[PDB]
Amino acid sequence: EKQVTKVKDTNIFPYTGVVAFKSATGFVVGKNTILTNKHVSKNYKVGDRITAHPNSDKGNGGIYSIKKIINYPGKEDVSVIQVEERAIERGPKGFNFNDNVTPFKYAAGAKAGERIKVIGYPHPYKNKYVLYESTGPVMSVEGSSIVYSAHTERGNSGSPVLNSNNELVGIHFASDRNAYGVYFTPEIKKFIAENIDKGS
Repeated sequence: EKQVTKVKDTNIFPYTGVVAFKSATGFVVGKNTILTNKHVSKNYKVGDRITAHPNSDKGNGGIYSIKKIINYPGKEDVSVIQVEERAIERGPKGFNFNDNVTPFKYAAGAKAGERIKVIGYPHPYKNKYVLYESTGPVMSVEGSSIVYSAHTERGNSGSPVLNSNNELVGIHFASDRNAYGVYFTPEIKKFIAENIDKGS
């Protein structure tokens, strides 16, 4: 069964793991490091900004500059984004990005029939950067592909796909018939871990 709900407060976990681009979503995976789709990252450049868990104009975890973009070498629609650690506009917990957000942890796996949740910014221009959460069942898990029946829209590109314990099963990339995400295989997890910013 499927449920879609506007999120009231984004400054609580798991919403504190999600970020907004102007046009799409991303989420935090490590030190100064976010994940989005390659079709999102190609529209941005070093110097462009992301906002940590905005709730329209009611408050957020800060504004951060993109300092590096690393596209997954395989065909999977995944991109790693590193941000400058010191915010352009401070969040409530100081200038440090890592003090204002919460990275997501990975689920051990996923299976057909399990309930997942997609959290992101659907039609962010129209909705004014309001977070929505959308739940539904996993239809199949095959290699780097996870298919689920949950409502998604434009703007949801780059949203985390979470299990019931707020752990990552994938990253959303395509709507509609079912929704498609990239399942975190060892090769993709290896790519992400290798490109998490070490810092200075």
